Amino acid sequence: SQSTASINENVNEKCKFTLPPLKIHECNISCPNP
Amino acid sequence: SQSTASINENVNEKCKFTLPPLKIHECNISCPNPLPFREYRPQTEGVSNLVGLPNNICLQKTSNQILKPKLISYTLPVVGQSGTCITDPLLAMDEGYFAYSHLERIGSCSRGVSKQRIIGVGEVLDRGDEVPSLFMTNVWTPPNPNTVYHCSAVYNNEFYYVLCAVSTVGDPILNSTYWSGSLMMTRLAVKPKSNGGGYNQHQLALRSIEKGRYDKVMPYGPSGIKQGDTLYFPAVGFLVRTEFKYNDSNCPITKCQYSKPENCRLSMGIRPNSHYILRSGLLKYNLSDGENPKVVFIEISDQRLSIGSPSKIYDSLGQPVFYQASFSWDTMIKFGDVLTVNPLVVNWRNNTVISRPGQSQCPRFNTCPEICWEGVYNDAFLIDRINWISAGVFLDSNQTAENPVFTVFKDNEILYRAQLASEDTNAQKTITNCFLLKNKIWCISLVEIYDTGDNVIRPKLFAVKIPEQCY
Amino acid sequence: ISQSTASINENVNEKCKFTLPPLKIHECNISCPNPLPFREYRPQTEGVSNLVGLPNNICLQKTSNQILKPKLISYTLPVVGQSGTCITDPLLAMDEGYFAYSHLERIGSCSRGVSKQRIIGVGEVLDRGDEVPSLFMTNVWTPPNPNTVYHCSAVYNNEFYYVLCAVSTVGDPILNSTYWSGSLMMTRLAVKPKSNGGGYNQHQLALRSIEKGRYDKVMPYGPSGIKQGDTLYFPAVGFLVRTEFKYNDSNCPITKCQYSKPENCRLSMGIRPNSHYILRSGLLKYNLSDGENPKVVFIEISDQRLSIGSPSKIYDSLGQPVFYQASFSWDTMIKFGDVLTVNPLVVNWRNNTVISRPGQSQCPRFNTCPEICWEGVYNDAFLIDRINWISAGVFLDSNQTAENPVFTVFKDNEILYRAQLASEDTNAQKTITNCFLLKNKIWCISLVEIYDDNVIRPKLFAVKIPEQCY
Amino acid sequence: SQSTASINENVNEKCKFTLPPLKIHECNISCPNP
Amino acid sequence: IVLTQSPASLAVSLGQRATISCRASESVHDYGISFMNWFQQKPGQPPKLLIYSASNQGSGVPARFSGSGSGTDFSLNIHPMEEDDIAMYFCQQSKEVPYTFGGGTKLEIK
Amino acid sequence: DIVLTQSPASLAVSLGQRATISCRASESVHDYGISFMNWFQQKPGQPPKLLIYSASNQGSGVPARFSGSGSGTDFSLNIHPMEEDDIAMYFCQQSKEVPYTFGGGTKLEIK
Amino acid sequence: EVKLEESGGGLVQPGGSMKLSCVASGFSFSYYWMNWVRQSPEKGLEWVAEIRLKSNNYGTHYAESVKGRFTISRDDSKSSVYLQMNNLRPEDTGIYYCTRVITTVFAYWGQGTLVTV
Amino acid sequence: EVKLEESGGGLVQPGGSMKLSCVASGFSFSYYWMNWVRQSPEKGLEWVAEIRLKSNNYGTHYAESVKGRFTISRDDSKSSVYLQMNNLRPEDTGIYYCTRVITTVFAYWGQGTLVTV
Ligand SMILES: *[C@@H]1O[C@H](CO[C@@H]2O[C@@H](C)[C@@H](O)[C@@H](O)[C@@H]2O)[C@@H](O[C@@H]2O[C@H](CO)[C@@H](O)[C@H](O)[C@H]2NC(C)=O)[C@H](O)[C@H]1NC(C)=O
Ligand SMILES: *[C@@H]1O[C@H](CO[C@@H]2O[C@@H](C)[C@@H](O)[C@@H](O)[C@@H]2O)[C@@H](O[C@@H]2O[C@H](CO)[C@@H](O)[C@H](O)[C@H]2NC(C)=O)[C@H](O)[C@H]1NC(C)=O
Ligand SMILES: *[C@@H]1O[C@H](CO)[C@@H](O[C@@H]2O[C@H](CO)[C@@H](O)[C@H](O)[C@H]2NC(C)=O)[C@H](O)[C@H]1NC(C)=O
Ligand SMILES: *[C@@H]1O[C@H](CO)[C@@H](O[C@@H]2O[C@H](CO)[C@@H](O)[C@H](O)[C@H]2NC(C)=O)[C@H](O)[C@H]1NC(C)=O
Ligand SMILES: *[C@@H]1O[C@H](CO)[C@@H](O[C@@H]2O[C@H](CO)[C@@H](O)[C@H](O)[C@H]2NC(C)=O)[C@H](O)[C@H]1NC(C)=O
Ligand SMILES: *[C@@H]1O[C@H](CO)[C@@H](O[C@@H]2O[C@H](CO)[C@@H](O)[C@H](O)[C@H]2NC(C)=O)[C@H](O)[C@H]1NC(C)=O
Ligand SMILES: *[C@@H]1O[C@H](CO)[C@@H](O[C@@H]2O[C@H](CO)[C@@H](O)[C@H](O)[C@H]2NC(C)=O)[C@H](O)[C@H]1NC(C)=O
Ligand SMILES: *[C@@H]1O[C@H](CO)[C@@H](O[C@@H]2O[C@H](CO)[C@@H](O)[C@H](O)[C@H]2NC(C)=O)[C@H](O)[C@H]1NC(C)=O
Ligand SMILES: *[C@@H]1O[C@H](CO)[C@@H](O[C@@H]2O[C@H](CO)[C@@H](O)[C@H](O)[C@H]2NC(C)=O)[C@H](O)[C@H]1NC(C)=O
Ligand SMILES: *[C@@H]1O[C@H](CO)[C@@H](O[C@@H]2O[C@H](CO)[C@@H](O)[C@H](O)[C@H]2NC(C)=O)[C@H](O)[C@H]1NC(C)=O
Ligand SMILES: *[C@@H]1O[C@H](CO)[C@@H](O[C@@H]2O[C@H](CO)[C@@H](O)[C@H](O)[C@H]2NC(C)=O)[C@H](O)[C@H]1NC(C)=O
Ligand SMILES: *[C@@H]1O[C@H](CO)[C@@H](O[C@@H]2O[C@H](CO)[C@@H](O)[C@H](O)[C@H]2NC(C)=O)[C@H](O)[C@H]1NC(C)=O
Ligand SMILES: *[C@@H]1O[C@H](CO)[C@@H](O[C@@H]2O[C@H](CO)[C@@H](O)[C@H](O)[C@H]2NC(C)=O)[C@H](O)[C@H]1NC(C)=O
Ligand SMILES: *[C@@H]1O[C@H](CO)[C@@H](O)[C@H](O)[C@H]1NC(C)=O
Repeated sequence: SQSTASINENVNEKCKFTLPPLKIHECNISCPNP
Repeated sequence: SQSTASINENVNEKCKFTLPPLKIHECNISCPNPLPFREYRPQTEGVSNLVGLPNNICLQKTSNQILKPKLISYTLPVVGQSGTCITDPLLAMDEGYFAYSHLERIGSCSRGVSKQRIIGVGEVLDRGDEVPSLFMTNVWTPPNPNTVYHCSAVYNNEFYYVLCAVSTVGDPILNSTYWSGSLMMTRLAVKPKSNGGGYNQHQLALRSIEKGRYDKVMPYGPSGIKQGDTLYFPAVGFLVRTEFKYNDSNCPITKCQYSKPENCRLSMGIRPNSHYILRSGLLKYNLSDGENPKVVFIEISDQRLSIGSPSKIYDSLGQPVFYQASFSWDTMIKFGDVLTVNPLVVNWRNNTVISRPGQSQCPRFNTCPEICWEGVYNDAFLIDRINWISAGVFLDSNQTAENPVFTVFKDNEILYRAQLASEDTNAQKTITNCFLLKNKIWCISLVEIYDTGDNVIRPKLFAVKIPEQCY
Repeated sequence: ISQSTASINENVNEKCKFTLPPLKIHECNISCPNPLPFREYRPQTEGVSNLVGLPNNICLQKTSNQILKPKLISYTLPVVGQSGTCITDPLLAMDEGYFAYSHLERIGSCSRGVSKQRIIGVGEVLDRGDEVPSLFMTNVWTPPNPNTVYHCSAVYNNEFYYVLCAVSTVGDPILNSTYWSGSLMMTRLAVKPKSNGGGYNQHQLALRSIEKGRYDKVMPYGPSGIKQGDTLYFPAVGFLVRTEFKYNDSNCPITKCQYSKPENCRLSMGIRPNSHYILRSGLLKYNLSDGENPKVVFIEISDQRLSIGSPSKIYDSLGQPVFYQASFSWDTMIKFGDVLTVNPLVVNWRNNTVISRPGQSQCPRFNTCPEICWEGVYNDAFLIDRINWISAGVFLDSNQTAENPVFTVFKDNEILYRAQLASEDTNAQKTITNCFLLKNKIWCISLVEIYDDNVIRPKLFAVKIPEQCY
Repeated sequence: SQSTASINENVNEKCKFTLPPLKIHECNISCPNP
Repeated sequence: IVLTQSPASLAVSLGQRATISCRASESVHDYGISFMNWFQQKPGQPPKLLIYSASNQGSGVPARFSGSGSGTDFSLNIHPMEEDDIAMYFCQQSKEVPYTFGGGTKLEIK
Repeated sequence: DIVLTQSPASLAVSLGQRATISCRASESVHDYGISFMNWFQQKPGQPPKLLIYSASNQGSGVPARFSGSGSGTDFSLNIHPMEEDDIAMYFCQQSKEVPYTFGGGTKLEIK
Repeated sequence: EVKLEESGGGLVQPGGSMKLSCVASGFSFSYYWMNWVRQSPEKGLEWVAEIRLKSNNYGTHYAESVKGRFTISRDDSKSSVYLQMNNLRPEDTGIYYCTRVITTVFAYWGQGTLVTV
Repeated sequence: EVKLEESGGGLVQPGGSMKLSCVASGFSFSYYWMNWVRQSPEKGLEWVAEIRLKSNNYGTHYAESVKGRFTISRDDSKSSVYLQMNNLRPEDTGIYYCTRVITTVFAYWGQGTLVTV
């Protein structure tokens, strides 16, 4: 049963999106982590 | 089987994504040093304050094209990028030095995305042909351009102190009920050294603020004055409307058909039913208080009381002169000699010829109480203290903000003027600072011209020589 | 089951691996309240750029209308000095929105004065807010000894401005060429300096290997050069031993001149009839990718209208290098034209019969007959249109003396229009012209030595070239 | 096997990477997919 | 970009003015420049550049010829007409590739 | 000390005519590009009123009728046309140096 | 509205002393230089004494003819200027005016107080 | 004197091929863009192809009617431009001109070579 539970966990812990670093012309945007 | 359903649901809820709205009032922005080196110049002469001399000027009325405005280089002469806009400028001058700042935005001008804020100082020098120009020597930038608002500057003892409001809720004027009330001060050297973090660009925390009965106070105006070791910045206090003690019987609703006695009170807020009411005044910062000096708010007296607005206090021809922008129903230029600095009492000039443009609600030359919040900051610098002649750039239209004109005037007369742009050119804020170059009076006027047609929208810097002969 | 489990685990992390580079907001679509016109983002065209690729509109007709209206921007360079000084040997180079400028400041009357400072610096050419292209100098280098740096020439390449100078402890290396060591030095200045850049901002490059071919010594000699990829070409002059010079006097243009000899056009190649060294123009090629401490290679100019090596300029205009050579010889018609080949250097000199320059007693303006002289000034020209071969520049509209600088636009056989920069009786000498686009319009900046203080001081005139003669 | 297929199909269908529009305060920034 | 010229054929008395118009389906303007060229072709000869960039005179082209226009509205103006102006005149768009020519206007003398 | 001489000692000008009063300084009052020469109009029973300052600046509450000019050591007050209310002692003042000095005054009357 | 009002005049015998006082209103007294000028038909107008600002360390200047006998002082909190005249001489007879100086110019004058010795 | 001289013309039946060659002289060939333009009674002047510089990686552009059939190339050392025309159709009949482009303008034209299909 743990193998199945692992799949569920693997998706949410491994596959996730956060916004990228951003730039405006030659100038860097650096934000706090969520 | 149920465990399969669980996995599919978890994938659809967590794998699929969108992102939160970005909040840059918390996020830092770091741009390349805007001025890694000072512009090379061979030790030329500077300018002095317009104090102590009975300079010759044309003080007669004339229709001649007597004024011949020059357009000079931008304070920070770098190439703007297509798509950017420079807004909310500051320009201050004292003893040959200037302080300057601007906010650089992407997209729209008034409501775009800020990428950086420039705050810096420099020298006002003869550029080489007996025309003054602004040479930047020291530029500081905050790490977060979306938290610095409404800066004002005062020069003192080779440092130029810049007092700014700090806000994580946006413009403190509009979101005043959620503003933290925090202020910060930056001390920039006007003669930088090769090193020394505490000398060239020192930041001060303002831990103690004496607001009196005001809930919040903030800098609100391009520049201030010094008196010895004490700095006085233009400022506005936020008083709870219900704590405002005002007699409606003192509202000048005479010679009016459409007025109400309440208009003078309601018009002092941004909105007729706003929480806070805005009062003009000064923020006093005494450099000899100790290791951690306090900021003290000085309210302006109620003679011709109106809404707190961008203001300026400057030293001209021996005495401080206070200017308050006409952002309410009284559209006549409101400025005059400061009789007392603390409390602040101003002998407002009874000027009937200079007035700001507005909406149809409070149009140029309106002197009747009405409820509105609108106007532009178009100051006037005193150039003759005997005839009380002042000069500055005013917009010349009734219900629009356009046609910037450099005008030299008396309380009840306009002596002469020149256009700085075409008749239909849009313009907003103007800042006029006059000084002596080789003992002649020059005025540098920063004008926010919005010539949509092309390039990059920037303020333009005009250098206008005040003529001696009316010919 | 466990194999299927593993398959799913791999499937999801392999399929949704989505890391990505930072977003470029400046190369994106931003929509705000009260927006500005979007137009099109096309960087590096928004400021000052070279005259390349566009059929710009300029007036191509002759007129007496005052359509050229020069703006004085002399305040942009450190040429203010003081009443006690004189400025000599000016240099001004421009390329892709950047410039290099140099001058030597001497105390007292400069001809016999004492050097105080040799200044070499770089910066940007831009609209600084006055709607006139101005020079913004930020990076300045000064040598430990101002009396050794001579005849500098600048070439822009990859955000650096390379300045090749002669080093001499015997004074002007042309006048004392028999005692000159032949040593050159290379200075590399960043056009956009960094704080605490160190060698990034100012670097000295040793030149320990010079390929002179048959020449004894070679020297940089001209305001500016060109770049072709990784290789810089500086204007230069080679010093050949006179007795080695191969020239047939029978090819001397003595035809229709009864006051000359077949020998004059050969003798005039030196700075006097018996000069040990004979001077010939060419280029110094410096290849930035040819290993470390790369060699300098001298390329001599071909023998077409051959004249004494003189300050020359090679510049990129409208897609092709154009070579200009000052006339210090008897052939006083303006000598410039397309470069057919860079190495060897072959120039298709234009048959220009309207532009010339003042001389003195021997080789006066419009002289085309061989004589013995070494006289004249550098009066440049810059190409602004290839279809009609329209060039612009400042020439001295005089005969016997160097005076009356006039900015003019011309064709090989016609002068189309002009503007006087200084009065007729105002003395002037060296003039350098660099044209470029600003806001898609053609502007030319002319650096002109004009006499004031009783000294010569450079002045800069920013001239817009008009679309129509109105 | 039906369940295994179901999960892989759901992942292949829903776990796509596109770049959503970026909102800053009140400005809409729409960039092309990386 | 489609170019239409008119009149397709002109008959012009000597000493008189003639105008050849050119209609662009799309603006040929960019970089402050209208990319409109004109060519003159005589029997037995290749096309000769007559005008370029709408108004630039052209190499070796006499004042007898002039051009004007912007955007999508262009014209070639010949005055006074001479016998040596019997030629086919072409309108060319050079803003972008593919480059295009108009149908060609034939101008004769009456 | 800089001393001033005014002349003529007295004037008689018909109404509608020009009245001119001159000053000469023993030393230039020019400095900073400014000529520090002032004029005052004193009517009987009243304090002096600033009439002209810095050689040519008209002053406050002064009509177009009054103008002045000069530089260095040579200055003048030009009243034109003269009116019946211009009957006064006109004093010429030097303000470049300490002590400050005045001329003896020129009394202007009418005929 | 700038008002300068002198007081303390009158008749004082030679060898005696007098103190004049000018009360100023309608302006920022502390920022302006104040001067005394005296008038006598025999001499016309002549400058007597000047008192500078606190920021100038209250520097004073006197006409040579009164130097050492007169003292000029200020009391900014009362908006006033004082002239202390000791060892008075008949030569000091005249009308003493209080003036305000704006950019070196004696723009404002009081009505004046008569001093007779 | 600038000259462009076309050759390689002649009569080729439909489905065949021809190679045109432009010899360039009098100018610095390696710095200029070269183009081919064809002329016919039916179409007047029709642009065929463009070849950019080495610095542009010899980029090419073709009219859609010839794109995929024609190839344009250069040899800078030989100062020449070639046009390889494959799969010729009756539509291609006309005069092919070699031109030199100066800042986007077809300033110089050769005499042209006749291609009959
Ligand atoms: C711009 O407005 C002025 C002022 O108009 C008056 O004051 C306004 C606040 C509002 O109350 C108006 O209705 C008033 O008329 C105009 O100048 C006035 O013109 C009238 C004649 O129409 C004249 O009687 C007034 O005395 C003038 N007042 C002044 C100060 O000049 C002016 O004409 C308007 N200009 C434009 C373009 O609208
Ligand atoms: C400047 O010189 C030109 C040219 O003079 C001729 O060529 C010289 C090289 C030299 O050989 C002179 O002695 C020659 O006279 C003068 O222009 C000429 O003027 C004459 C009329 O006297 C005319 O016949 C020529 O065709 C003109 N040639 C040209 C090229 O214009 C010019 O007048 C002189 N200017 C001054 C101020 O002296
Ligand atoms: C934005 O810049 C400021 C200034 O550098 C950062 O403030 C520092 O934060 C660290 C956190 O570990 C503290 O130790 C420092 O003392 C802070 N500096 C000062 C002057 O107070 C801030 O964290 C940055 N914000 C982001 C998102 O990077
Ligand atoms: C924005 O971030 C980039 C890196 O992603 C910075 O560029 C680097 O700067 C260091 C020196 O501090 C160099 O050693 C690296 O080689 C640079 N990398 C690249 C790709 O250029 C850049 O300087 C930052 N911008 C600002 C304003 O700080
Ligand atoms: C003043 O600032 C506060 C704090 O940021 C704003 O309150 C937020 O408003 C947004 C809606 O625009 C909500 O989604 C947030 O949850 C609110 N945050 C908090 C802490 O209340 C407020 O709207 C701003 N007011 C004005 C007029 O700008
Ligand atoms: C508001 O001002 C009015 C006018 O000054 C005040 O009314 C006067 O009050 C005094 C007594 O103090 C009476 O003698 C006057 O006759 C009144 N005048 C009028 C026109 O009524 C009024 O009391 C003030 N109100 C407040 C709250 O201050
Ligand atoms: C600024 O602060 C200084 C220091 O506290 C003030 O100077 C003191 O003033 C008190 C009251 O008159 C004196 O008793 C002290 O002896 C003064 N100290 C010194 C060192 O002078 C100064 O007055 C304050 N200035 C302002 C405008 O508030
Ligand atoms: C403008 O006019 C007002 C009157 O409407 C003047 O007000 C005076 O101000 C002084 C203080 O400076 C008071 O002592 C007076 O009592 C006020 N007078 C009145 C009638 O209220 C004002 O001074 C004038 N402005 C100028 C520069 O003179
Ligand atoms: C930025 O995008 C938002 C949507 O995410 C726009 O807001 C919508 O505007 C339409 C206008 O027809 C309304 O019907 C929607 O109800 C609005 N949506 C929301 C959530 O309010 C917004 O106007 C865009 N702003 C800019 C400057 O482009
Ligand atoms: C050319 O260079 C030579 C060598 O330096 C110069 O000749 C020297 O002049 C100094 C005086 O300044 C003498 O003391 C040396 O003995 C001389 N050496 C030789 C070899 O002659 C010469 O003067 C220079 N000529 C010019 C025009 O500068
Ligand atoms: C500058 O020097 C480089 C390096 O030698 C030259 O490039 C090489 O040239 C040789 C021929 O001598 C070729 O065999 C190499 O394959 C070339 N290198 C590369 C990467 O292609 C370069 O041509 C020289 N520049 C100039 C203008 O001559
Ligand atoms: C100026 O005229 C001369 C003729 O006097 C032209 O000379 C030709 O130059 C080319 C290029 O070097 C040679 O290949 C020819 O052989 C030369 N012809 C003759 C007759 O000598 C020169 O080209 C003309 N200048 C220009 C720009 O066209
Ligand atoms: C930015 O705006 C431009 C329009 O100004 C967009 O251009 C469109 O591009 C698509 C292809 O993806 C074409 O089918 C449309 O016809 C184009 N629009 C117009 C008016 O021509 C561009 O795609 C936008 N870019 C982003 C990232 O949103
Ligand atoms: C010089 O040129 C002439 C004329 O062509 C020729 O006869 C003679 O042999 C040549 N001499 C030399 C050394 O080349």
